[PDB]
Amino acid sequence: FRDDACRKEIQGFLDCAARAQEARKMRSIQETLGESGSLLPNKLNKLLQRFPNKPYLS
Amino acid sequence: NVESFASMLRHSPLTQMGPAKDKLVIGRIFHIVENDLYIDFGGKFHCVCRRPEVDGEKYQKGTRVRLRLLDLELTSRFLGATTDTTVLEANAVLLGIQES
Amino acid sequence: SNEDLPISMENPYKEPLKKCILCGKHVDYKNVQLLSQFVSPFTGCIYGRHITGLCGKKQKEITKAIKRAQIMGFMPVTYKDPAYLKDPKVCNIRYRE
Amino acid sequence: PRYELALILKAMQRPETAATLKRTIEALMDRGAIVRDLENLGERALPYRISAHSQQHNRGGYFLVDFYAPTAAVESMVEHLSRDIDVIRGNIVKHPLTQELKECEGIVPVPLAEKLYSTKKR
Amino acid sequence: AKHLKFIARTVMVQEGNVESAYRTLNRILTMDGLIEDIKHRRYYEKPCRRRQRESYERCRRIYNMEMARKINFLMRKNRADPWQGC
Amino acid sequence: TKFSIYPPIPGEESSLRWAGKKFEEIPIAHIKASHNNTQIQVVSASNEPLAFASCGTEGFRNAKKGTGIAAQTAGIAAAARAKQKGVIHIRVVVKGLGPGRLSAMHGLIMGGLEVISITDNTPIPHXGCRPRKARKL
RNA sequence: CCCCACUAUGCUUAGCCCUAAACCUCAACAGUUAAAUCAACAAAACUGCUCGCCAGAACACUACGAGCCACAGCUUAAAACUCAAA
Ligand code: FES
Ligand SMILES: [K+]
Ligand SMILES: [K+]
Ligand SMILES: [Mg+2]
Ligand SMILES: [Mg+2]
Ligand SMILES: [Mg+2]
Ligand SMILES: [Mg+2]
Ligand SMILES: [Mg+2]
Ligand SMILES: [Mg+2]
Ligand SMILES: [Mg+2]
Ligand SMILES: [Mg+2]
Repeated sequence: FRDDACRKEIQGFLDCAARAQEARKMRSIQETLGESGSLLPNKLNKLLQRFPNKPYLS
Repeated sequence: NVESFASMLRHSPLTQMGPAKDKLVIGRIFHIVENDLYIDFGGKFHCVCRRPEVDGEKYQKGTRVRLRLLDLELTSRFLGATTDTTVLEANAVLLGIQES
Repeated sequence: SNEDLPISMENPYKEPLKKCILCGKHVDYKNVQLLSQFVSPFTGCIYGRHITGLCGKKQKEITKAIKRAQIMGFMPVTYKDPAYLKDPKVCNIRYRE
Repeated sequence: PRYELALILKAMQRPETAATLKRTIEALMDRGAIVRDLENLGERALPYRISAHSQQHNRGGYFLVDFYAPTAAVESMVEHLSRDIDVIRGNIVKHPLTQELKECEGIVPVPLAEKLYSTKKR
Repeated sequence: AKHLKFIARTVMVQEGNVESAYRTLNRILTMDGLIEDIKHRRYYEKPCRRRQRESYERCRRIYNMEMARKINFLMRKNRADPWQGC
Repeated sequence: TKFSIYPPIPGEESSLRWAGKKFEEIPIAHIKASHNNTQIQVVSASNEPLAFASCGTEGFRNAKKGTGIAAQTAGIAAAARAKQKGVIHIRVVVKGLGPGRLSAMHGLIMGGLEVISITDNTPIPHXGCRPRKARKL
């Protein structure tokens, strides 16, 4: 457990943690807000509000 | 000698066209929203086509275009419904601009 | 009365009914090449009709023919005979991404 | 009726295979069968290893025997094939050409079922 | 046991990429239903319980496929409001 | 030539080689991934045992045997004994959906072995013995 | 309840036993979608005709009698006492 002999391995684990930290910081801005691909439930439910299923007669 | 409704219907272009699938028709752009082109082609409902990537600036209000029809009215009955759901618009593919 | 009134008749524009790829063809338990086109290459499992596109009558004939061919010594059970891996792919399924 | 004998024979030389086919066709005739044709499907590798008569087999000769016979001859022939040491596996099925395939008009579409629930408001 | 080996459920590794080969194998076993089959066989599912599960899974497929068909049918209507202000 | 995920069929003429050996000559690593343990045995193409290791033989006990890190340790132990006998390339045959299914294969790679193919042989009866009754939890 | 082991039992043969939330709790046959559409819920509302069955709750899948290869069984099946509800 002497850090002097494990510098390259400690550094790699540190750099990875920082890169995984920034990526975690961006995953929120992009995937949560942009709604890439399929719509989110909230947006998809607004679309169903406009064309409700009609199981009765009018 | 007043023409009856039955005679008008028999000789109307929409009746003479038969099925609308894969039929080439001429449309007219009457409304534009960003890149959404609203096109009337003589049917009950209009169709909404996206502005093509090539010569996009040539598609303006009043421009006459060529369409390939797919359906005059998009409707469908879904599980449990008593009537069909309709989006109140036709289905067509924008081919290009009509020119003389 | 009036010549322009509609007339009663059958839909002239009606499209012919669609047919499965095996409509009108004999399914034999000895034709292992044909039967192999409807089983999984990796597990030998028989594909359902939503994958094979066959109608109800032919999905049944294919199923019965495979089960017969397997136990009579014509067709393997746990995999698709490798000799038939380059036959026309008629089933709707993809295993590689 | 008309039957079809799917016969898988032990991988042997031509003389012993001819003696086995003759011995098998005569067993059918002795039971009142009218043999119509004999087809050779070729020697191949079995789809799986088959154990028959205290022996393991990986290859076999596939043969078909189309014949007519009384209904009581099938049971007696199945018992005969079980004792022939040169037969790996033999099955008798009703000839597939007797079953006439009915004509098919095509696929009739099935519409979504309607009126499965009353139209009252829920 | 009596079949040939290294044919069924076998995937070749490409360029030493063992992770992608394992994911391909797992995807094959899943699509063919072998994974769910193995799990359901760890304990005996009584016949009446299996019939109830199959009925539940079939009703779920019908509902999910109909909801998906309606979503794809209405997705074109998710465009911008053409009559904003009216 | 395009890559084929299907293995080469014995008897046919294939161009694939691994250290001059054909697919039928590569040793086999049998991995049994149970719910509470993982056992790894490396054998030659002629079925000669070359190395064996399990989570139990590597000092793990009770619930610790049924972990991924225990299976990875067993994979490294089996690869070490197999590499001494001249094994480089192996064909992996894994059976069972235990927690050491994928970890055991990582240990084999960490130990210096190269996996050229993966085969699942998890036993699936086609109708078989009745399994034990369900648990009340 | 969880873990392990093992038996009757699950299988075959020959006889019994005759029960189930044996319920899709929706009797068979014929017909209708119009009128008043309909307590509620459930799986829309009805017509003709026939057989079976039901009449507060509990006592009671009980007692007694009778029948049955059934002997701690099955089928048929009450009453008294009790309550103003169920
Ligand atoms: S549609 Fe005719 S047999 Fe399949
Ligand atoms: K009853
Ligand atoms: K029920
Ligand atoms: Mg016992
Ligand atoms: Mg049995
Ligand atoms: Mg029942
Ligand atoms: Mg009755
Ligand atoms: Mg009472
Ligand atoms: Mg009782
Ligand atoms: Mg009693
Ligand atoms: Mg009594």
